[PDB]
Amino acid sequence: FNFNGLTGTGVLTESNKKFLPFQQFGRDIADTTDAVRDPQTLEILDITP
Amino acid sequence: GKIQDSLSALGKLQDVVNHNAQALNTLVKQLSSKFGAISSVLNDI
Ligand SMILES: *[C@@H]1O[C@H](CO)[C@@H](O[C@@H]2O[C@H](CO)[C@@H](O)[C@H](O)[C@H]2NC(C)=O)[C@H](O)[C@H]1NC(C)=O
Repeated sequence: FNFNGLTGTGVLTESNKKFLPFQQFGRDIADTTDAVRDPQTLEILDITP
Repeated sequence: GKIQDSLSALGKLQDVVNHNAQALNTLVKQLSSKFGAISSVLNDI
């Protein structure tokens, strides 16, 4: 996958996190991307190796 | 019977758990370091 610049690999699943209109991708503890928001739908999806 | 009252101590057992948890939390955090490089995500680079 690539989400507007974020290059990675993993399984995409429906999330239950809430980024506020100013949030684009909440990384987890240990500073690794864990969720993204589509670049033309605004759906929040969890990512996991 | 008084032994339970003194319990309800085990700091030597919690320290073993803490020392390993701290080494695993540090080992993961050391991946977000540039070491004088361009970035830290083997993908960006
Ligand atoms: C960018 O343009 C595309 C055009 O395809 C937009 O996609 C459509 O958006 C409307 C509004 O929700 C939907 O009803 C359509 O079904 C979408 N098209 C398809 C093929 O799914 C998209 O929303 C636009 N993005 C932005 C941010 O404006």
